Amino acid sequence: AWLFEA
Amino acid sequence: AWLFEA
Amino acid sequence: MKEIDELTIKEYGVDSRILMERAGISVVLAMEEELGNLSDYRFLVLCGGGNNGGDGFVVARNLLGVVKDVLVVFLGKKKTPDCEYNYGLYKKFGGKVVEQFEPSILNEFDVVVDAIFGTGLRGEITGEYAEIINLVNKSGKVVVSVDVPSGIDSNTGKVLRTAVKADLTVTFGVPKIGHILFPGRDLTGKLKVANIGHPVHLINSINRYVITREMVRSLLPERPRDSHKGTYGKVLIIAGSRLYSGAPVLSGMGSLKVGTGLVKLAVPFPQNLIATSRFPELISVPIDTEKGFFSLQNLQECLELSKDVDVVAIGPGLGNNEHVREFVNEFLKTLEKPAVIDADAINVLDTSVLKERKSPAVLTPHPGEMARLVKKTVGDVKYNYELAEEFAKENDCVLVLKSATTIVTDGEKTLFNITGNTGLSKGGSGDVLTGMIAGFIAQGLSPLEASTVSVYLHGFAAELFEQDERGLTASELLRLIPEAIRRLK
Amino acid sequence: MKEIDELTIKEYGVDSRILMERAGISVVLAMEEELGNLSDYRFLVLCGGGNNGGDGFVVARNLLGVVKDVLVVFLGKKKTPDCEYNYGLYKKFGGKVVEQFEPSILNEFDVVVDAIFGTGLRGEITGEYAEIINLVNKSGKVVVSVDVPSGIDSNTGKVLRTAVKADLTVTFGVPKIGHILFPGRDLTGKLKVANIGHPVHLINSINRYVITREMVRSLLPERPRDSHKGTYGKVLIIAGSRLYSGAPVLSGMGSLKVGTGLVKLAVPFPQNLIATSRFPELISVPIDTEKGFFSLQNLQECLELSKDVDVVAIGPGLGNNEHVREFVNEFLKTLEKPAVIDADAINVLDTSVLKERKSPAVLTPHPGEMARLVKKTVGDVKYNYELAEEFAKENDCVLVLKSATTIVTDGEKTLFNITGNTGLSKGGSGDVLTGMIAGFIAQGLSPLEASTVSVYLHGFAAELFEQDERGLTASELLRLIPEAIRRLK
Ligand SMILES: CC(C)(COP(=O)(O)OP(=O)(O)OC[C@H]1O[C@@H](n2cnc3c(N)ncnc32)[C@H](O)[C@@H]1OP(=O)(O)O)[C@@H](O)C(=O)NCCC(=O)NCCS
Ligand SMILES: CC(C)(COP(=O)(O)OP(=O)(O)OC[C@H]1O[C@@H](n2cnc3c(N)ncnc32)[C@H](O)[C@@H]1OP(=O)(O)O)[C@@H](O)C(=O)NCCC(=O)NCCS
Ligand SMILES: CC(C)(COP(=O)(O)OP(=O)(O)OC[C@H]1O[C@@H](n2cnc3c(N)ncnc32)[C@H](O)[C@@H]1OP(=O)(O)O)[C@@H](O)C(=O)NCCC(=O)NCCS
Ligand SMILES: CC(C)(COP(=O)(O)OP(=O)(O)OC[C@H]1O[C@@H](n2cnc3c(N)ncnc32)[C@H](O)[C@@H]1OP(=O)(O)O)[C@@H](O)C(=O)NCCC(=O)NCCS
Ligand SMILES: [K+]
Ligand SMILES: [K+]
Repeated sequence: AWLFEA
Repeated sequence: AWLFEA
Repeated sequence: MKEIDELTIKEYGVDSRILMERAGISVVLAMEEELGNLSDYRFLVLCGGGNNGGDGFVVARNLLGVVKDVLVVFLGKKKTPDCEYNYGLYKKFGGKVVEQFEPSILNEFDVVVDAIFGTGLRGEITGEYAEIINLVNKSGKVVVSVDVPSGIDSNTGKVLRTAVKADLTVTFGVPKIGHILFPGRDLTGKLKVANIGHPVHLINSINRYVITREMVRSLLPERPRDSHKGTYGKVLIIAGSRLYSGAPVLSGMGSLKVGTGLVKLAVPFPQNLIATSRFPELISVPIDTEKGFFSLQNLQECLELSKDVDVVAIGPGLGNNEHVREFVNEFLKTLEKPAVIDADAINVLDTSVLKERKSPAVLTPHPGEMARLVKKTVGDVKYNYELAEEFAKENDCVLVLKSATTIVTDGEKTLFNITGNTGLSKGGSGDVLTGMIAGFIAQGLSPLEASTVSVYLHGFAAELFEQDERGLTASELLRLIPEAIRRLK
Repeated sequence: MKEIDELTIKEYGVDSRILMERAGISVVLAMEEELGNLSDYRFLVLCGGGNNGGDGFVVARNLLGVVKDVLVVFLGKKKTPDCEYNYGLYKKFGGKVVEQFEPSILNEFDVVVDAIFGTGLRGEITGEYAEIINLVNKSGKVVVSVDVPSGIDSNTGKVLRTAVKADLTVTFGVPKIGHILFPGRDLTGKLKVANIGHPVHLINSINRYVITREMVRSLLPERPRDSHKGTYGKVLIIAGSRLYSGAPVLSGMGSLKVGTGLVKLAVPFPQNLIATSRFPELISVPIDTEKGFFSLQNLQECLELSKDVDVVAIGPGLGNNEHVREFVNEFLKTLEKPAVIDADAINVLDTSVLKERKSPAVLTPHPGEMARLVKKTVGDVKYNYELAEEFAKENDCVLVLKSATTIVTDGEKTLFNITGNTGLSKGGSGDVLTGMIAGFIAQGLSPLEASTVSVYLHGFAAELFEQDERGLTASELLRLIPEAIRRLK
């Protein structure tokens, strides 16, 4: 989850 | 593999 | 987020070029996560002249040398500085740009990257932009939209004459209202929200929220072991009539299934007996009415029944005639307990009563009911979160405006719920949610907290139905509530 | 890569800040891939004043608000412009920087990010940098090195007085020689090579390579169905003596196990009978010698045996005395076939002979044998890829300098092999590799191609041994070759 919230 | 070669 | 990007550059000192690079690489990584290895695909990148197009040039440049083919079609008449910068890099790296979209070009590509318009779009799309978007939508290719599908108004989710239907949308920092409200929500496809380097403090200064599983888990009340029923609250539900005998039962079980300690129903006799035949754990008090509907003659009894409860829900199945209207308004004006106001209680409600109550209220209209309450058309109130906010602030209440995306607001904080499915588009669903909200208030959550947890859990329960959603009924939804709670934990 | 970064900025026009941002985010993503969710860890980022330190500030800034704690210790006396830029951003985002490393600070952190020195390090590390690096290595924390572990000479892999021992090293664009040669290879831990936006053309203009599975798969020769043994080549192995009777057998089976059609051995009688007792598919020609070693009296017979083969291997187990030296040099001067020259043939070799041969050769020394061949010390030749390149170019040969990392070069292209394990540090291993190389040449690969495929497959076979590697013997390695080939395909 550092890059994306899905 | 776009970001890393391992 | 227009604000967010500007402060991040101007106050924090992050070069605009760094943000744009991070935006584009995030689209590449997102694509890899959904498509697997990118090396076998041929990419058509459609770039506008704005910063969305600039993000597209970053995507395109980062695919060069790594995928089967990349082509950019540039559809703009001028370029923002960052777009110009990234265009020049794309070309320096050996990238091919054409400035005319030939309809057959779609045949030679697997993935279309939609970087035409982002949050900068204003006004209806005409002309050749529209023809292009329509051709992409008829092509059957995989479509990835940069920031927002082009043609969606990012503030409202409305289609600006036409819009791209995306398989995957990659947005930056936070989701936009247009990803969350329909039709935009449908056109977005799968959404990924990428961190592109804004300070976490600015991202967290947003006052509107998507209701998430983690938020709901942190709000669920505690169950101390040494408890008794009163620990978990008491609810009175004033509901039902000779016309509408089922509503009370669904509301009541909605309170019990969320963990409420005691639920009592006040229902016109003999319709009250329907409830205990189905669920004997309910208390279903018979109310002697003249013709099968609550009226002023029942005011004193309902006030007495309210003395020993924490919260009162009113409205489901009451009917709408003048005598119900008199009762509802006089009751609510006198009741010094929190109220959850639904259905026929909304239809007859005098909003002056809301202003003069000292105790809180939650109102749960669908857009037809909201439209009647503010004397506007359904089209004027549907997904109108600013109207909802104004109404909640002016009337000192929480407003829960039900739709596929549900808006919950107290006028200061606004939350959007995206759980649920079309099995909830069926009579009885709303009656369950009313009981859920009252139950959570009775357990000690604030009106806003109770509304937030309830809309999420109600929708999540629907999604746990094991067969086709169109066959879901409110009775089955009730059975699924405790599973949604378990899964949430 | 110093060249690569400069051209990417100066000729291609990529802002240096963009490259540094991409470098740092790649370290964050790499860490997440190895540690899982980063939010529970506390990070100590050690930053120098150079661009490696700048990359560290990017890492640190990107962790702010997302992990349990981040602290930077800045260990420099001045900052490059990009380092200064990213320091300022780190501080603007609310990051804490201290300028003194207190030994007990390690106690409060889980992960140490080593951004002290990269490829800019020159000269031995002294003073407080050394004390710090030694404290990190005694701490038992997880260590992630940015670009190269600090203290490794990126051109050679030597330790510059002391160096960080990393669990994970994240480097940019391409691996550095220092990641590949020991001791650097050991200190690197797990290596990830991140794409930070250099043009693929510049990354591919490098003339030294790591031998990869994909490279070896593309070089493996074809097996046309309508073939016969001659399709797959014929090898003569001149090997063995009364002292060393096993070597021929291992070399010969090494050729057969890689798919060679016909293998014949010329071995002094009766030692030749050893081979067929173990593997009756070998042809093992008896050579009548005076005292158990090849000499000039066997020259004519060996030349006749060479007429009907594609390649000749010579050296394993020949012995080293004056009569073997006379034979080897006169044979190689007269032989008009490719030669693979190993072991005792290297020990007695006159390099003048290599210069005067029209046919190609591959030489396969270990560093002791290389040292003797160029009249230098083992320390002067070990991992000395520039010496190897000069030797190959001057003598028109392929040189395969065996060690844990094996160097293969023809003087224009240089390849590094990293497959294998310590089970290959045992007598017999080299004899197998000699047969493998000859076999692949016999099948039609160039000397360089055959050497490349062979060193990789030889090492990969070792790794497929099912029990502890220290128990691997050459006989078992032979059995594992066809499995390595299968797994490669
Ligand atoms: C920059 C920002 C403040 C808004 O402006 P923007 O990004 O350039 O806007 P877009 O790229 O969506 O589109 C702008 C262009 O859309 C097109 N446009 C807008 N409405 C149009 C209409 N209905 N018909 C035809 N063209 C129209 C135009 O080409 C317009 O520029 P123009 O009117 O001068 O011709 C910001 O909100 C943004 O979209 N960036 C998002 C963040 C991001 O991308 N990450 C980092 C990079 S800065
Ligand atoms: C219940 C009864 C009144 C039907 O009413 P209903 O469908 O529930 O009407 P509502 O007040 O709830 O409003 C529905 C409207 O709200 C709006 N609406 C609700 N949710 C919406 C949403 N998510 N988006 C857009 N519009 C929405 C629509 O305009 C909808 O109209 P539609 O159903 O035609 O599309 C009627 O069937 C009944 O039970 N009794 C009949 C009694 C009678 O009147 N006559 C006989 C005398 S006894
Ligand atoms: C920039 C580059 C050309 C080489 O220089 P550099 O990156 O700044 O070098 P480093 O960060 O490794 O280290 C430089 C500093 O190491 C330290 N240094 C070097 N040898 C030292 C010694 N033995 N004792 C003490 N300090 C020493 C110094 O602090 C030196 O600067 P200084 O001598 O003026 O004090 C490039 O090869 C590089 O390291 N960057 C890699 C690519 C990258 O990081 N990606 C993008 C960002 S540009
Ligand atoms: C085979 C025999 C000569 C031993 O030799 P060997 O160990 O194979 O010696 P090599 O030429 O192969 O060279 C080994 C040296 O190369 C160097 N070396 C090899 N690989 C290396 C590497 N990867 N890194 C660093 N050094 C390396 C080392 O210096 C090594 O020395 P070490 O074993 O002491 O550490 C001997 O045991 C024998 O079989 N016969 C005995 C005959 C005799 O001489 N006397 C009796 C007369 S009959
Ligand atoms: K777009
Ligand atoms: K480092």
